[PDB]
Amino acid sequence: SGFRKMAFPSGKVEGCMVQVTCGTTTLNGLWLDDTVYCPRHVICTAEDMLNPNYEDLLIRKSNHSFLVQAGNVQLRVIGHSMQNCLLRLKVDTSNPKTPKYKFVRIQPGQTFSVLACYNGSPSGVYQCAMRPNHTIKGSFLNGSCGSVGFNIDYDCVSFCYMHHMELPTGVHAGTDLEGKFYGPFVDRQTAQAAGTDTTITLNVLAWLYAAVINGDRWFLNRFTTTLNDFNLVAMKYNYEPLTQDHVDILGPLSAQTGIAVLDMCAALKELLQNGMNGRTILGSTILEDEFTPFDVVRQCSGVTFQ
Amino acid sequence: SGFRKMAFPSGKVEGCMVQVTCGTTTLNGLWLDDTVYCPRHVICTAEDMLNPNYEDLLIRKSNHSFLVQAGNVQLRVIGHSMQNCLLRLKVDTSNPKTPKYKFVRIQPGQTFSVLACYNGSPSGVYQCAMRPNHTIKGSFLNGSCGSVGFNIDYDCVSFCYMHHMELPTGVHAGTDLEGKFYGPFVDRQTAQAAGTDTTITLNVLAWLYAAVINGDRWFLNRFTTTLNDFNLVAMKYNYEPLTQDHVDILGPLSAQTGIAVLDMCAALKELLQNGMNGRTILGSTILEDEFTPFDVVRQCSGVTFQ
Ligand SMILES: Cc1ccc(S)c(S)c1
Ligand SMILES: Cc1ccc(S)c(S)c1
Ligand SMILES: [Zn+2]
Ligand SMILES: [Zn+2]
Repeated sequence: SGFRKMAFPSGKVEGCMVQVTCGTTTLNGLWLDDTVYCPRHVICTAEDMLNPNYEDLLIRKSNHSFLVQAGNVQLRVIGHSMQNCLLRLKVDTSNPKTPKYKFVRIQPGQTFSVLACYNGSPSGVYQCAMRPNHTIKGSFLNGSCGSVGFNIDYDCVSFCYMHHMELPTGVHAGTDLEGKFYGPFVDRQTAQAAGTDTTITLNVLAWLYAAVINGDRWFLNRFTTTLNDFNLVAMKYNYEPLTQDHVDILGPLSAQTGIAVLDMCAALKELLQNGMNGRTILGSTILEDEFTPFDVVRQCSGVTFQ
Repeated sequence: SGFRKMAFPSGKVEGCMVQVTCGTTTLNGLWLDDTVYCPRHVICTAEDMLNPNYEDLLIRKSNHSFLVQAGNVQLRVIGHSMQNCLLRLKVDTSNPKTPKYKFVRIQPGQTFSVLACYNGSPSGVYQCAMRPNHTIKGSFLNGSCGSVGFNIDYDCVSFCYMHHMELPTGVHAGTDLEGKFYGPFVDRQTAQAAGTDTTITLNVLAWLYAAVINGDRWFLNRFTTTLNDFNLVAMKYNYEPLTQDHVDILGPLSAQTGIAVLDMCAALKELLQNGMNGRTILGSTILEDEFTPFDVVRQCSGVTFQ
């Protein structure tokens, strides 16, 4: 039946994207009710970025220093304030397309959909995982700042990421919708770099369960393992240590497949020590760590192929 | 800067999805202007599928044998006809969310975005390539029939696929929006199976160009090759033969990177004969064939890293 990295339908978010311009800088903003949220560096010039003092740069702006464009309409700013690394612009109009929503700060290992945008116009959508090192391997070009990440539950959009910068290795960093950065990054020019990363163990296990639900059992084995013995192998292969909380989370998947979590860990240990011998799992030649246990339950059938 | 399999924003299509029920069968339909399009097998029962005569099964239905639900509203059918493998239901209301659109029959190797839907409610979006063997490796569960594939240019939605069935190997088959199947498949129960497939050479080359644009040149070499000598290697590795039309298509990418097409073919030939030696390209350990030259130009920077 297939297994794909799928994103949430993006319509509810497309209706919230606008363009924000201050001086010569234009980037994207998120328009919810009567507020537009955007990266605070929209107020900076290239030189400002070397050592910007945002409090000082901002007090020098007025409400009209900001130009907000929604589609083909101009929104009038009637207030502004800084909240951590974001600017909150109050506008004269409430977005009629505002969806039911909330702001959530996602945890490392969790996934979300990104709606890449330029000049307030959505251009593409794809799924990303927040890495343990607090970066995401997105696809972004100049002008994408302010693009957002989100999940959708029922008809409530949980916004969890706003894009702010690209690091030397080509990976990306940003904030939650309260403007607090994920990771130790800052919105200014420094020698900052992505720290060391690690494979998301819980997700790789979830994905092996997805492969079984979809009818594949070739990588299973007759062994079991202790959490501690598993972690000795995990440390060697740069996998996050597995905890009992992670084992508990895998409970439902374990029950749907009849495969005990620690027995699946034994299967993983063997895959790490012996490789995959030219075989594939769910079409992949490598162990995938960008699907959470939740993503698997969402996409896979509730009935294992058996 | 990253490279992801990204789909087109799905909003314009979400506003067109509805549910169509005939008897005990419910699947998805596409509502454009005053017409709803859906798989004709919605009129069949399980037994009907063994050897259905659609002309005979359909003449036995009336306009009211069909229930069309848009969100929470019931649409009244005032006409119906069969067009190849689809049903075209005329309804009493014109969709106010109808986007500018057109129906296109995509060619093998080309890509499109799929909006997976159930009960007329969009659940996810992902990018697929139409394989040379006319199937797509989608992610679909029971109830997904009628889900559509599309591309978006400017603000015109080009619909190119409607989902109808899953084959024994777990891959998927469907039709264009005139109801003609892609491939030799039929909407009934038979021993039909996906034919042999092949790697999409032109796309793998496009992707190697994307990797160079993004700053990576490790797999290049000092050799060149003739189209014929390249094809002898392609035949051995089950790659589609490269033609001069394919070489011409790669012209712009070749110019942006300063790498002659046949020299890039020499690089591919070497990658196929020697493997990738534990290295990755654009984060991948394998040669990717699901990005067209058009997808690359769309997502990559217009300035090579150099
Ligand atoms: C050069 C440059 C211009 C605009 C933005 S928003 C950034 S992050 C960098
Ligand atoms: C069992 C079954 C029920 C409904 C549809 S639309 C199909 S394709 C198969
Ligand atoms: Zn920026
Ligand atoms: Zn069906």
